Amino acid sequence: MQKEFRTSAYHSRFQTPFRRRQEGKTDYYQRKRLVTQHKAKYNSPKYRLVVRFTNKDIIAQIVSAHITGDVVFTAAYAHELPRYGIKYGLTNWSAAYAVGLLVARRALQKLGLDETYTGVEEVEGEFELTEAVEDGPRPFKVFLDIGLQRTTTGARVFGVLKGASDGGLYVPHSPNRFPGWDIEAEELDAELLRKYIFGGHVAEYMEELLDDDEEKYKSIFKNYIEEEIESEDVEEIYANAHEAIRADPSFKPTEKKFTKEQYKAESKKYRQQKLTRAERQAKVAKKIAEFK
Amino acid sequence: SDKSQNVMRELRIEKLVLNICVGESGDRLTRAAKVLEQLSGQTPVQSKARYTVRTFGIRRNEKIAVHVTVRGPKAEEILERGLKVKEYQLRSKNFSATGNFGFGIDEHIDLGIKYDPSIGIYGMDFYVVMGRAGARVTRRKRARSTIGNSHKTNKEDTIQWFKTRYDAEVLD
Amino acid sequence: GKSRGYRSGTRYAFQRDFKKHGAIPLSTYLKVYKVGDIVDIKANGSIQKGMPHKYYHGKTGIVYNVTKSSVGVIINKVVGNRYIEKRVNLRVEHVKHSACRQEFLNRVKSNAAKKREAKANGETVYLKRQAAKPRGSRIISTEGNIPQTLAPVAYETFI
Amino acid sequence: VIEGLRRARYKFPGQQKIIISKKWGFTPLNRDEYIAKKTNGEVIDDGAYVKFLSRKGNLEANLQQFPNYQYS
RNA sequence: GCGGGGUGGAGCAGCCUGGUAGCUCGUCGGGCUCAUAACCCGAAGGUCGUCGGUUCAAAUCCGGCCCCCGCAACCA
RNA sequence: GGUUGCGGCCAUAUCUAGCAGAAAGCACCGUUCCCCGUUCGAUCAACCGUAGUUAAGCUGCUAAGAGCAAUACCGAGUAGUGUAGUGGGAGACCAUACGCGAAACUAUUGUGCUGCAAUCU
RNA sequence: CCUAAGGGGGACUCAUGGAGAACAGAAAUCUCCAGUAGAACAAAAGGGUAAAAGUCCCCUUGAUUUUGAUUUUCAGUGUGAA
RNA sequence: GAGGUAAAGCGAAUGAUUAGAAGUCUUGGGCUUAACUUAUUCUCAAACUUUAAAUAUGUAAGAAGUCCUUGUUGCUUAAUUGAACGUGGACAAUUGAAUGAAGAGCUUUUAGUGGGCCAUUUUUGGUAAGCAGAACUGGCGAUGCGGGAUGA
Ligand SMILES: CN[C@@H]1[C@@H](O)[C@@H](O[C@@H]2[C@@H](O)[C@H](O[C@H]3O[C@H]([C@@H](C)O)[C@@H](O)[C@H](O)[C@H]3N)[C@@H](N)C[C@H]2N)OC[C@]1(C)O
Repeated sequence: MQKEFRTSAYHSRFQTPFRRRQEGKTDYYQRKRLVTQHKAKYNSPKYRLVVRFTNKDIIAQIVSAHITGDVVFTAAYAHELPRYGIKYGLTNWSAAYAVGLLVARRALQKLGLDETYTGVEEVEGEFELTEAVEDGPRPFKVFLDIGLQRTTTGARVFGVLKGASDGGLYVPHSPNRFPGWDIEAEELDAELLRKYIFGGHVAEYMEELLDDDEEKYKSIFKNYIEEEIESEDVEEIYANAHEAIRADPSFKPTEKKFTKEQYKAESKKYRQQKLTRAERQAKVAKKIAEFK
Repeated sequence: SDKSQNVMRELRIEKLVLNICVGESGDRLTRAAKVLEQLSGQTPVQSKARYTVRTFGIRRNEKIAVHVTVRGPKAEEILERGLKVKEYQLRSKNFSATGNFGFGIDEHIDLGIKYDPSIGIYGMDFYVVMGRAGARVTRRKRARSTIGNSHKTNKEDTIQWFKTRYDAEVLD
Repeated sequence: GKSRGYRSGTRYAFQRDFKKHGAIPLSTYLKVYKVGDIVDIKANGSIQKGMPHKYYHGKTGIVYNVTKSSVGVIINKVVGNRYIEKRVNLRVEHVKHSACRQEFLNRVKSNAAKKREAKANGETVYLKRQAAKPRGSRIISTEGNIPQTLAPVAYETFI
Repeated sequence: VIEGLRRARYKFPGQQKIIISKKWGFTPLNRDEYIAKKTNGEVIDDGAYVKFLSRKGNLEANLQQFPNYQYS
């Protein structure tokens, strides 16, 4: 009774979206506004903090855009945190702060801005932008890129923001999306934010769930029990991690159990082959013959 | 593994939506909102008319109906009370092609709601939405996609699941 | 009456190409323009700001000014018995580098390289381009290529 | 038919010709080509017109459509 | 080249300014008279010429068509 | 070579129907004290990586597949067109000389390439 | 003609069709699926636009101040507009 | 580089349009007239279009250029990054296609004119017109001369 919609004209006149738009990964509106540079600032690139959250990892890459593709300046991953003393909760707000701090420190170390622009060592949770030093280089300026993730107050992307800003990068931002902002009274509750930086909310959950349902605590916090880390022992974990990151932020790759040749050799055993023309023709001819 | 017996293909209720389309506003729509708020334990939301029909005594952007969506244990409890009121009696017509179904109740007081002359009697509509694990891929913001054909729900499998789990009859 | 508005007669010139609608690919915004570059003007119908007039659509000029989001291009326009220098502000979506210039710079580089080679080698090289000359003499074999005779064919109808 | 078209010519302005076509009916094939297609089972009736075999597309559908086709 | 109209059965309003179709006569039911007329008590009847558009909403505003009525068509 | 994050060009990348996927990654997946958002913890927010699964997403393979792309003794030097004649023809129009030159149609082939960074049985 | 129908941000996806749900039927409301825009964007027509330029929500007044450069119409005068 | 006219196309979008065939009756009058769907079929568009010429059209082919080193700045960069203009050094007649060039450039001042008309091609209104109106070019007007008998 109704027309068959999937016609060959519908497919012929269909304009496919950009490949990364149809994978639902790039917002090109936001990307245009982020990347485009003042034309009187001729070849000086704009820099982005890409912050991406998978189910098990946190990615922080400092990226500048080019015609043939984006170029990574430095990158930091949450799976590097076991080297700095954080083993569990690698998608926390606190791990997010640690990753931001790590990428900021690695960037400043690679750029030579270590002695100048140390950052904020005595972390108290106060909104603070990195300020330039007189008669000297301006701070490394990057712009936060959260991609498709929604802006909410108390979101982990702004935890990475806070870490990168405290590492000494200059990242423009306002404090009204940190955990602790009061909309009715527009001030930042700095104690609550500093609690979030040092894992305090996780420790509060540990205390409450131990006092209420020790079986649920047993299941959820099993890793902490195995290491016998109690709720009082978390702030030191994150503080020691911050100290270790600030002491040595150099990148160390995970040593490869095989080289690229072995890796390519092993996976090719599980790639299917394309049929050649002779083979598809043979299949067609046999399918005609069998049909009688 | 490529198996249909996998634990991730098991059907279950996504949501129940309670619908009362009283055709107008006033004390009737307020009362219907109150009865939904009691039955669901959740505040319901009014729906406006999308345009004006003089046969229906209805006006564009004028409050008429009220609905609430319910999911979780509450959804299945209200579902089984509704099927009791139906006496576990549904038809193959009730089941949609995609794999949902619903029915109609002429009185909430049949479900076990204490009768109140302040509120009275209101007919109601039930509609459950089926689904499997991984329906998030069509709902999330990032990397949204579609569900593969063998994972999709459908009429026949939903009738099977209903007859099995609820031990009812689907009068074909 | 007659109508001579700003965008009159631009029904097709300002349309987007077939299956080329929508967002601008970011390579447009990453190109770098300098004063003295030669650029081609092409109005993009989806960017209503900083557009050329229809006269400058398809013209080529010199960049003389660079601002936040746009360049200033110098065009020569015939008005009666002389040209007038025109100055147009164009957002970078409507502008593109000209390719013939990059080819000419390639030739300048190659020519310097060749002259340096000849200098350091003790000979002289002629560096002016030349138009195609008449062909020289040649001898054609008939090995496997005996001349084949063709004749005009008779009229036929195919109705 | 030629005489019928001859009479109808007088109703028009200008000059017109009556041409006998080499082709089979209203089809775009010569008589011999239509016979050669017919004997290979590549044509079916579509009422007043016919349909021709395409060696492109879904093989099973094409083979159902023209059961008499003699693949060579 | 024009300007005015089309609305219960009839003649007429409501159009100007979009939200309920009004007046007189007429029709139908009952009463009064031996019956009629007058009179008395009650009821029906036009989607507004048609085809569309605009609008939340059209008899109402706009366009095309049909039927009606008339105005004007001069200087040689 | 697989995979992920950010991309460039933006269907050879799309679409339909089947099949297969080791490791890692990605993913689905559990939970609601906390920041946060909803009629609804479905989306969004946070927490656990702990209880489960390659079912789906994703990737690759298949189809005389649809679409797309490319090529050609394909049609066709055809349609059209610049220049010329005191060319032809009542005329509509047509040929010739010096030049340019399609689209449909027909046939065959192909079905992403790639930059940076990290990671992997 | 518009205090938004101007400015910024966010979230969402439109016309239409199919299959379902008491009253409820072709048109009331709810659910899912398909859907390149076949909708919408004050007003003519054309162009443009889909994680938007459309719809909804939040905050606003850049519809502000100072005078210069430029484009169209063009005499390269004015006015209007940009 | 730009273009959307000629041509072409419509079993490609929009709009127009001839004929059957097969399905769905669930959609309406009475074995089926009609709608609808599917694959076909004939014919079209100044205010339709995927494609798309020929002619016409924009720009470049260096000395005001290229290369090396490093000066200025209150602009710009995280920066010793750049931007613009430079100092000093290198490249000299093939100084970077052809053909031509009673030379190039600059200024003042003032006349007449501001009814046009014709021919080939393109083209609009009109039955058409030695009619009315546009485009490019060449002419007549302003021009005699040989030819078309005669004739802007
Ligand atoms: C290919 N297209 C052609 C186009 O080339 C042109 O053709 C002319 C033609 O019209 C000329 O012919 C024209 O002019 C001559 C005479 C006055 O010169 C007349 O005799 C003739 O009637 C007239 N048609 C002919 N002499 C040259 C072709 N190139 O004009 C006609 C056309 C069909 O458009």
